[PDB]
Amino acid sequence: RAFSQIKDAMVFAFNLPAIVELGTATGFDFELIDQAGLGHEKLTQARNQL
Amino acid sequence: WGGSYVNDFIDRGRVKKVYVMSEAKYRMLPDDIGDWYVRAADGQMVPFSA
Repeated sequence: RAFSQIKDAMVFAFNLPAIVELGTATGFDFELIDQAGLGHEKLTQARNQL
Repeated sequence: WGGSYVNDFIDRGRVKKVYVMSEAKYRMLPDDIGDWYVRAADGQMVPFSA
């Protein structure tokens, strides 16, 4: 919090997880694939859609 | 007459090869080896049969 109220500089703080090198939050990790042609941009449009 | 691959262009975001070689029609019988000449140091274009 104390670091919110700071100029253009996102400053987080957080406590590491039990087993540093291992599967974090219950969250998910997803990866969107270019699966063909479509350049960087198409995929950015692509990404921003979802 | 024996192809050669200069180096790597990029197709549609997938690094792929690049080769210089003779159009088929200028490499099919020994007598064609008479088409190629070769800049000497005097700029004079000289031909293999020489």
